[PDB]
Amino acid sequence: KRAIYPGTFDPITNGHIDIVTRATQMFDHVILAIAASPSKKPMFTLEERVALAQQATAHLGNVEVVGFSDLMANFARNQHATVLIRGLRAVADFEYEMQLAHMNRHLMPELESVFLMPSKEWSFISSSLVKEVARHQGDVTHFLPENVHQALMAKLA
Amino acid sequence: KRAIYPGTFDPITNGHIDIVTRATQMFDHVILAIAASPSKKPMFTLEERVALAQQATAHLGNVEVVGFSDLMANFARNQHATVLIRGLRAVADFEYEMQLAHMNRHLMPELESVFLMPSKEWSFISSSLVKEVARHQGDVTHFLPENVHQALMAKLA
Amino acid sequence: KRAIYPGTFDPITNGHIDIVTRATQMFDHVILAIAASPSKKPMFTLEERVALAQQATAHLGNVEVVGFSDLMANFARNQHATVLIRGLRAVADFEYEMQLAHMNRHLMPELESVFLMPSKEWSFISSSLVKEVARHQGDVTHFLPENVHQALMAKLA
Amino acid sequence: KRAIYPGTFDPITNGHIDIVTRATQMFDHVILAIAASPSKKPMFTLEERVALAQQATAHLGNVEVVGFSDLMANFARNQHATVLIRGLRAVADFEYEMQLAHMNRHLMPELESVFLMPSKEWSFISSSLVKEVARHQGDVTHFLPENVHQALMAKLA
Amino acid sequence: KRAIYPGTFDPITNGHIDIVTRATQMFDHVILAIAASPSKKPMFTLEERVALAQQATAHLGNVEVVGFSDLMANFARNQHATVLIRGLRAVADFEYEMQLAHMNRHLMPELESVFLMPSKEWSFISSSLVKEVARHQGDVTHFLPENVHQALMAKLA
Amino acid sequence: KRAIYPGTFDPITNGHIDIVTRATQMFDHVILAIAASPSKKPMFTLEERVALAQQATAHLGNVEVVGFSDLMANFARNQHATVLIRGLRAVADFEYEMQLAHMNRHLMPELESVFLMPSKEWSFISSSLVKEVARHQGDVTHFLPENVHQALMAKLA
Ligand SMILES: CC(C)(COP(=O)(O)OP(=O)(O)OC[C@H]1O[C@@H](n2cnc3c(N)ncnc32)[C@H](O)[C@@H]1O)[C@@H](O)C(=O)NCCC(=O)NCCS
Ligand SMILES: CC(C)(COP(=O)(O)OP(=O)(O)OC[C@H]1O[C@@H](n2cnc3c(N)ncnc32)[C@H](O)[C@@H]1O)[C@@H](O)C(=O)NCCC(=O)NCCS
Ligand SMILES: CC(C)(COP(=O)(O)OP(=O)(O)OC[C@H]1O[C@@H](n2cnc3c(N)ncnc32)[C@H](O)[C@@H]1O)[C@@H](O)C(=O)NCCC(=O)NCCS
Repeated sequence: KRAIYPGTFDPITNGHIDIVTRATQMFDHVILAIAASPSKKPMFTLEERVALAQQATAHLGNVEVVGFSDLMANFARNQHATVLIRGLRAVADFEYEMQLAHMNRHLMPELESVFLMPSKEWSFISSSLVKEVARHQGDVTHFLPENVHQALMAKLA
Repeated sequence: KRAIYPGTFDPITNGHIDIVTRATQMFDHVILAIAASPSKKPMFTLEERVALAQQATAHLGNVEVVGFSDLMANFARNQHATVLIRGLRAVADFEYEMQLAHMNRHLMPELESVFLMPSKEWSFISSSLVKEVARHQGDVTHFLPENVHQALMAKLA
Repeated sequence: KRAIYPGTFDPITNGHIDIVTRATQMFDHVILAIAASPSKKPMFTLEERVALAQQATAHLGNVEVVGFSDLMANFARNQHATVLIRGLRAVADFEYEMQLAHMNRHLMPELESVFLMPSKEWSFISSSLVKEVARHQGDVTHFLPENVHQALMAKLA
Repeated sequence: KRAIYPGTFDPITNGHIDIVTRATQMFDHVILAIAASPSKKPMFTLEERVALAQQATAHLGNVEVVGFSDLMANFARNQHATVLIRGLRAVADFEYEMQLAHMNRHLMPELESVFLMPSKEWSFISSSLVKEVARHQGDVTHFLPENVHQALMAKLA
Repeated sequence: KRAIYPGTFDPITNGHIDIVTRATQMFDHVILAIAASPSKKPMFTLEERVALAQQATAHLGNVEVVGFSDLMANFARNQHATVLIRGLRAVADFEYEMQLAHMNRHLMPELESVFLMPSKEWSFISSSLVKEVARHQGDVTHFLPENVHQALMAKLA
Repeated sequence: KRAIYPGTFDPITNGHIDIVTRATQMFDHVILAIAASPSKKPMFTLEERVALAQQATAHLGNVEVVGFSDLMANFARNQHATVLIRGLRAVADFEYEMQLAHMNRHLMPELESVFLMPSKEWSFISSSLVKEVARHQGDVTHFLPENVHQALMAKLA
């Protein structure tokens, strides 16, 4: 049973770690797939994002961090994933998640979307807000693995 | 890997069948658990709902239909389940499912909630709607397993 | 071109009047159809609701008030309607109206659902809210047709 | 500056306590007003709910617990309140609270509605959910004031 | 009775065809109005979009495809439209639709917003997602008229 | 009791005036804080926005208009504000408001988010839409203080 948990992870947060951890507890192998080139210039480069994610999940044995540049469904297919992990925060745009899951189902029906729920602690935080706050002199240490926190300070310095 | 898919299933619909089927694709064993739910004054007795669900899922070897009047979390623990399946049709489902999921996580943290999305075909039906239509002799054959439609026909005048 | 605007109208409010009025602007004939709705244990009997609606819409020559206990879709077909009018106040309405609209489309595909939006003035009222306020002697004259307010006054102590 | 925080509080929960506490931080006096709400067939009598709320808020010197069967707007005016406190957990709350707030503004324009947000810890609980869990002997000690949990234990078998 | 169904239609999809078809069944004349210059550079030029839309609706007699560059309300007014067609997918941002309808009502009250619902098949697809997927090597043939599919391949080649 | 009502106010609208007016009625001092440099180039400059806002609130004695460039929470802290005013329109993105309030609570817990509701008249209008319409030859006089209307015409001329 191979699951894929895709995203930009720019950068990976405690919320993402929460979700991938839950995924590793119900599925044999989990591929944390990092989108290479997003429509908008990411704060960290793919190599940086992969390194940070690898370090943050080093303790999770059945987790494999990989980068990809094609349509997520095309990558999932070549990787033989049959489960698609989506994290649903309390502040998630549910309508958008439905659009996405149905489009992904159209593209690869053999890939089943599965939604996991983070702990209440990370249920109201989005990576976008974390970055905006950090870029504007706010403390976001609480939302990030220590390794990511250190990399973020260097990036904004 | 044992998953539990609880609900009132009054009566079980093609939407429920869609969800439990997707559940069997990713988990070894799935327990379709029917709660007595006296507070909801169900149209069918627990025994009737269990019988209906059993016949509607007889073709699914990985599914086990059972009824329960206990706290769902205790029943799940006692059934050795570690995955809690829920279906999401839209926003309403999502909000209510989050409250329920967080309460269950508080009661049994090792029971991980997982939300699945039905096909577009069943994204707008519910037991309540089917019953209302049936109370007015409307044709609901399209939304229910053969045995369930028959039972509903009989149940009403 | 005959349209049907079904509901429980228990009792009819200025919000309902707003919607039916907009309906008459674009369709030749509009049937305001009041469902018996015993499952909702209406405050007013069907006969009372029809009488109230008739007087509240007497000034609208293109409106015809009628009561029905049949499946709404069959009543619409039997009334030769091809347009199904619904009012949308907000999200909640939208989600529920989609389930209802798709069920009706399954029952009668040639009955096309159309959603209209009320004025800002009536975007937050409902029969339920008006009744709750009235049960406590609150002034609801502003939200109801004169004849309806009188009837509500009488109905309560 | 007197604020009123009305509700059915059947029974009062840590979520309610969170909101009323935040209310006391910005307003001089806060009246926790418990409505009889017979239409909701409360589990506890008004007298029981008031007693429970009184003990659960005894440590809050700025809070005054009272019961009422009048129109909330008239009670607020008669209590000399000019601020109406409401708690928002999510979307559902927001939509319903807007209808209620606009009706109250129509009944008493000088009573200004104010919405507060609970901690993440209590963002997913409700009296209804706690009662359902308790009806099945589930552990709800974490979500209720000590005195309330005891009373709930007793109330049920 | 003249209705206007405005949008960017970049490019026109099966969902748009679904909606305009329903509009032609309840209104005498329907103007499929294509916005000339959108805030963001569209994939197809206005001439291309008009040609594609014309071909896709060639079978609908009471449909007129026209381009416009001014505020939609200004164009609707000069065109003497009294009905404004809006398609409401299950994944629509309802709040935004309300903002839009009320702004359009402020600008031209004689233009009544009417919301139609697409079939379940096209209820979860947005043009934006269709384009993104196509641009990223995904199959979107299913969502587009054959003429649009062919034009899209040439555009991305 | 010092409250802060932050935003871009580009430009200040009748809706903003509605909210700040309500805030001045329940709090001793209200700081209308105008964000200096927004992620996107604003229509009016900070000086212009401050001047317009000052003129529009000149009649409100306990209102102080000030500009700020740092993270809102950092400014609120240095200004010793303990109340954060947020206006909640009927078309507000509630999920986003929850994200924001929780992030602001993380950054400065001593600052309590308080949500106020505008009148029905301004409940469906966003500054973004007002600007878009104005820039595209639509009449938005109704939504703006006369001083802002005059400044807007000059800006677009
Ligand atoms: C009975 C329970 C599970 C609530 O059940 P519910 O009413 O949601 O069951 P229902 O038959 O309506 O639905 C079951 C599931 O199928 C989903 N579903 C229904 N129709 C569809 C459809 N057409 N497509 C996809 N999913 C669907 C629902 O969203 C839900 O996730 C709950 O009250 C419970 O756990 N009761 C036992 C007592 C207890 O322990 N209570 C405390 C719980 S915290
Ligand atoms: C009675 C029906 C139509 C449900 O009615 P409903 O409770 O929504 O009626 P109600 O009076 O509350 O509202 C009627 C319409 O007016 C709208 N409305 C109410 N207030 C407002 C307002 N203030 N502004 C705008 N619209 C409003 C509602 O959203 C609805 O669209 C439905 O149950 C039905 O069709 N019953 C007959 C049996 C049947 O065939 N059932 C199966 C249906 S699939
Ligand atoms: C009783 C009233 C206030 C409705 O009360 P309600 O059921 O919402 O009370 P309830 O105890 O459920 O909640 C009270 C408040 O606390 C909030 N709340 C509940 N749990 C939480 C939580 N965990 N976190 C944050 N807020 C919460 C609610 O959203 C609400 O704002 C209303 O019906 C009323 O005013 N009744 C009197 C008669 C009247 O005048 N009616 C007309 C009113 S317009």
